[PDB]
Amino acid sequence: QLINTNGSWHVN
Amino acid sequence: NIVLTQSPVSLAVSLGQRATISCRASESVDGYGNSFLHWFQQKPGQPPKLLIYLASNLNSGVPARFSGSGSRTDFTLTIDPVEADDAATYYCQQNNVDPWTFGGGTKLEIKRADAAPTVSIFPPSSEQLTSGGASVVCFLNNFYPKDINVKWKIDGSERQNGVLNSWTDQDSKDSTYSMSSTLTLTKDEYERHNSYTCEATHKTSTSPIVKSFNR
Amino acid sequence: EVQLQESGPSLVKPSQTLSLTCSVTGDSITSGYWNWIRKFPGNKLEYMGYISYSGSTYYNLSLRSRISITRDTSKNQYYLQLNSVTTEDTATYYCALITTTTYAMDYWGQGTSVTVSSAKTTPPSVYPLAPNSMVTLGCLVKGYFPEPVTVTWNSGSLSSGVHTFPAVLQSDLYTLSSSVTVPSSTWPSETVTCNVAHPASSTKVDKKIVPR
Repeated sequence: QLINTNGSWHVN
Repeated sequence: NIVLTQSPVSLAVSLGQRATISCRASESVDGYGNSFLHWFQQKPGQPPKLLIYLASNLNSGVPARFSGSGSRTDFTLTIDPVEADDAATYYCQQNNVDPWTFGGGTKLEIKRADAAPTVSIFPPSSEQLTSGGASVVCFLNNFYPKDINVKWKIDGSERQNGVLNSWTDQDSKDSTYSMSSTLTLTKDEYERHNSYTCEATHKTSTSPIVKSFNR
Repeated sequence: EVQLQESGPSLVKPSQTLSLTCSVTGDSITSGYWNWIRKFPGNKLEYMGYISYSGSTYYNLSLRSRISITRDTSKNQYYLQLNSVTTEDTATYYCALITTTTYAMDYWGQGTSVTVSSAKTTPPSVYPLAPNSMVTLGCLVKGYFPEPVTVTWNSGSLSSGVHTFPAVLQSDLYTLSSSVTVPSSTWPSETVTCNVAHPASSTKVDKKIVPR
């Protein structure tokens, strides 16, 4: 699944 | 900062009819081909309940009377046919752009047939009088439409000071509203007068609806 | 099947730290994103932040300087601390989980009220309201602080026919009332009691409604 960092979702 | 704008601020819909609510984002909430825009229902005394996730997907346990659509910046939630349990405030929420936010809410009111209030009036308890205060209470229950005004009188003259009022939100089962009005006096003032009256104006009567008791 | 429940003080003094705990049952906090959200008296909802399954955090910039979200996976709990509070931090606080199934806040606690005020905790006075085939009775609950007070009738066995009205604040004291409507053939022949709880003052009061 996507991962969230600092409010935004990304693959890695 | 990103904002979500909901419109309209509120709306009143008859049972069986369609409600359409809009949420516009000031910039795209999409990423990875998803729109990170979700819709919640919230009623008083309860947490928000997730209805629609990623713009268009129904959450498990939500009926297909609910649907959402949109992408990027413009989104809609539709409830069709509306039911009495749908009286609530609806919010959009986005979780892909810092900072995460909610829209300002849209309150849905359900229309129904007019219903006159059941009015009941209550004198000060002996318990309260021992503390030197005196509250007279009127409940004005299960009425529709929501608009109601209460005036108090003491020995036939209006009394404005000392009145505290509270209103319920719309009932999820019968689509009515209720109201409590309390007139607080000192026990000394209370004992200077005889007759205490709550008078309600409501669309169901062209004359005041009156309850009284005599000290 | 996951369940979340918030707990902690209902009243915090201005300038001190607000702390709440979220206790999670039926799943483990080492998957998912574990959030705090709050709803202001005006009803606006504000996102506060998360701690993720890895221990990483995300905070709303409006709060980043004053907030910390931490966890204890041996208790399956996570925690909010909000420093230097003001009366502007009075709100209902909720914990909620986001799973990657929906990427949305998909399971929520019931929420807990926190008031920030220098006003003093004050227990309630509970006054009976007594006066056809239907009869309405009530309880008037006056003089207490902070919210919440809850009301039940006959310990929850009279449930339909009840209206409990939002509390109103005047001069740092709340008033709330609740009405219940029953057949006149049931009262006063059978007892009707309102059960008032004010957890902030560690108080429960039962008032039976006797005829005047």
